[PDB]
Amino acid sequence: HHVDLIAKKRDGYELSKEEIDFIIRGYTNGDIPDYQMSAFAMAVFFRGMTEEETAALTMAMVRSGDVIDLSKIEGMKVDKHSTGGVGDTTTLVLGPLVASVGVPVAKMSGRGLGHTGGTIDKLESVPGFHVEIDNEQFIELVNKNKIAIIGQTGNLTPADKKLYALRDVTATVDSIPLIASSIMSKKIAAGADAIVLDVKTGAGAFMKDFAGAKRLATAMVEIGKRVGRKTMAVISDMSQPLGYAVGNALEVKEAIDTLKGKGPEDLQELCLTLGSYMVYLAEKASSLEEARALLEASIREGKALETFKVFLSAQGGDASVVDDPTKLPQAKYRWELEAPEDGYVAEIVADEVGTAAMLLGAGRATKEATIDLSVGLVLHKKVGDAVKKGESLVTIYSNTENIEEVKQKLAKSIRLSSIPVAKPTLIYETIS
Amino acid sequence: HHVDLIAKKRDGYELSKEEIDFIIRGYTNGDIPDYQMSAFAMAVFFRGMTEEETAALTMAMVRSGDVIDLSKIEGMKVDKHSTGGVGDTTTLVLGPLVASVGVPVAKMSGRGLGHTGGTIDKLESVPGFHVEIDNEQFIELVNKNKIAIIGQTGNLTPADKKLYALRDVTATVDSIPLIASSIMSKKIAAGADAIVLDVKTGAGAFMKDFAGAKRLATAMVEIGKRVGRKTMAVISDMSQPLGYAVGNALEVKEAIDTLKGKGPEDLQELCLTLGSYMVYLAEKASSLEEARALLEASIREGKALETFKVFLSAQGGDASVVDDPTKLPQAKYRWELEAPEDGYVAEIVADEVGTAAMLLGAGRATKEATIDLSVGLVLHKKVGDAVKKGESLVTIYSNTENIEEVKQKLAKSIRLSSIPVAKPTLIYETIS
Ligand SMILES: O=c1ccn([C@@H]2O[C@H](CO)[C@@H](O)[C@H]2O)c(=O)[nH]1
Ligand SMILES: O=c1ccn([C@@H]2O[C@H](CO)[C@@H](O)[C@H]2O)c(=O)[nH]1
Repeated sequence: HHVDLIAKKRDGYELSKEEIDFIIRGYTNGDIPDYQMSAFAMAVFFRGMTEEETAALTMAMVRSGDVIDLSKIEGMKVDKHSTGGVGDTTTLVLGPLVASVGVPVAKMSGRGLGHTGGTIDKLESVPGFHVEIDNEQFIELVNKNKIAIIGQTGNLTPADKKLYALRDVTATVDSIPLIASSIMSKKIAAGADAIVLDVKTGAGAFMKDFAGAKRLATAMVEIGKRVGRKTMAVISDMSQPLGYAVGNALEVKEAIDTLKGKGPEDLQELCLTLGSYMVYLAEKASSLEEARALLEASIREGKALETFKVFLSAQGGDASVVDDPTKLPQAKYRWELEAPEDGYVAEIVADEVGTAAMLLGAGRATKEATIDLSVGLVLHKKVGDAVKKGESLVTIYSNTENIEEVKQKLAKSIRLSSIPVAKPTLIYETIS
Repeated sequence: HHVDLIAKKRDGYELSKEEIDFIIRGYTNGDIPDYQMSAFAMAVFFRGMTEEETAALTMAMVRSGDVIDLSKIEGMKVDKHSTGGVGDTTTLVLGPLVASVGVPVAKMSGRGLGHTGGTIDKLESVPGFHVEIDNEQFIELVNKNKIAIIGQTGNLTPADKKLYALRDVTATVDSIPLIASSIMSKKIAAGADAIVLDVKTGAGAFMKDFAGAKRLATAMVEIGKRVGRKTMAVISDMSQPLGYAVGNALEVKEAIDTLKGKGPEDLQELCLTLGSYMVYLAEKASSLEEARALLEASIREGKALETFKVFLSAQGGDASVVDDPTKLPQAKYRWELEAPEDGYVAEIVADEVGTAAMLLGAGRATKEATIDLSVGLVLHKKVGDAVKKGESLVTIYSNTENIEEVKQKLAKSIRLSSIPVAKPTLIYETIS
């Protein structure tokens, strides 16, 4: 009786590969009912899984569906995953950036239900840009330009879709082996040969303390070691929002700034770090140092920006947004939230900035909502900055003037100290 | 969202009475699906419940259905519950025994799926005895004779029926608060004013170590303290089968022996102990010592036996079985299992004797099977007894001669040492 599988995990014993395969296959097909799977997931929450178990679980979820074939795209396929957070524009920058030095970027994604738009929602800020190409045109564009984007249509990791939904309604999301296997299985099924992970830490991150962030990163790197997909993880800071802009059109404008070498310092450093790992793992550089140098040169010489222009134009977008960002959707109203006193920024509560952006309408809440891509916010002070009373802490971009609740949430989220504060560490450590 | 209730328990926090009531009511009615209840039960398995939580859970399960009204039966209603085990004939003896000194025994029970027949299955060994009376005749007989038996028909603790079934298929049976609340809720819903518990310990018991037996007993006594139903628990030994007979007709014959003061010593001592507590709690004696003396006198003077005769006759049975046990169903075959060597009985593996009785057909396996009430076994040596090679260790009563598997299981279950062995302790301790 299937109950034995639950009992075994409950008692702290390691499931075999055969048992993990059996339970995932039966749950996927309906042989194992949801109430047994949820008891099993709670037992995992308390007793965990070994590295061998976690890798077996990852591959059982990969095998539950289809695997995207990228063999006709020349080169190693390296993919990036972040748990993300408020202001994380890295995906918009990293594509053109690494593609400009020869790393093929075969980007597949789907419209999310998150706190901002997904990559597709954001890129659709660009007039004329649309992602409705078939797989052949996708392959062609990647081999020609080294970058393209398509909407995910494959039946990937159906077992993960099902199990993550169940976890979400049974208080079993917060389990390192379940999180690690979910994320990695999705990247492997999408055809990654190698994987770069940005694991966030701090109050704005998925894992709310550094130890947990490190354990998650380690778990995913070990999965990759065992399934033959080299994986490297950077642990980076989300104690405050990244960069300045939170939104859709606003984050595209900031990404354009960053590709020109004049973006926020934190986003620039993060994109250079993640991208150096992507370039090295893709074997388009002989070392991380060489990869970093190539990306700094591509930025300063304008090649990453030209790559972005090629990418936009190839799928219908008006690349002139790079010269004239006013062609992105513009907000009807702008408001300056003034500082109430002199001081130094000691904290920006990332979760609350995210909530403020959501209240303005920058994110999706129902499976399909239409999003006003013009709205959001641009922070002007980050942790460590000096502030004078009356100085603008943030600009609020809205489609109406009825934003008192947004003003109050943002004012409360920006914490000042009367004495100077140090910059937090951005890049904590690399796990490989 | 109901998920919060799961998360709270998962994180180790105490649910309030309101929350326990809400979750039980919603699960009972279907508002809370099985996969959330099973995640909750697994969280309880790991994090447990306080005494207040466990009492709230007990009463929420009582309130989920009907409560039997015994107010027309005069006197305090005291009920007994045992987790039971191989050879436990106490329920057959205790009824007539305590009724003979004025304790009203309003016995309600239903046919079980256990390793022997239930009380009703066993009593139906008596020719003509049937339990098909309505509640009025039941009340009348208890007030006249101080004892009667009826088949449970009330919709009692539907929430417990549902949750125990779920626990059985999710590896969440083995949880002290869940076990304690299940047992006590059933006894409270049946109308007990006071409760005597026989919590077994040892390899033949529900709790497989003494510490756990003691924790379960303590948990149930505390429930009773908080819900206003005085509860006392005896921890007793099931390291070996109780008494000699395992079966149906065979255990009735042994119960008759015990009521005459010539039964097995262990069963006599257990019935005197449990019954003294029942008599005292029913306020039919001023102290446990007086209660014990009254029961010893009732046995030696033949009054408990006459009470059994009244009980049998009042519901159709041929009371002459008390003088002539051959009127109970007789087995077609008897086999003596001889000892293979000289020695001393060091162990009788209770679970395996139970399995042997089941193989002979003494128990039910499908919801409704017809049971041959004649079959089973009579042990002739208990732990501590001296044995000679060739002496009968047990008599096997069967309806065919094809019992090689029974012989082998019983031979392996009776363990001999070459040097003398002490009698185990029968009564470990009383919790109140
Ligand atoms: O079990 C998990 C947890 C997180 N995520 C990823 O992490 C994001 C949240 O940090 C999600 O939207 C998803 O992309 C998963 O895929 N699976
Ligand atoms: O959760 C539980 C566990 C045990 N029991 C009782 O204990 C017996 C097994 O020891 C069962 O048949 C039943 O009567 C319950 O009622 N509920």
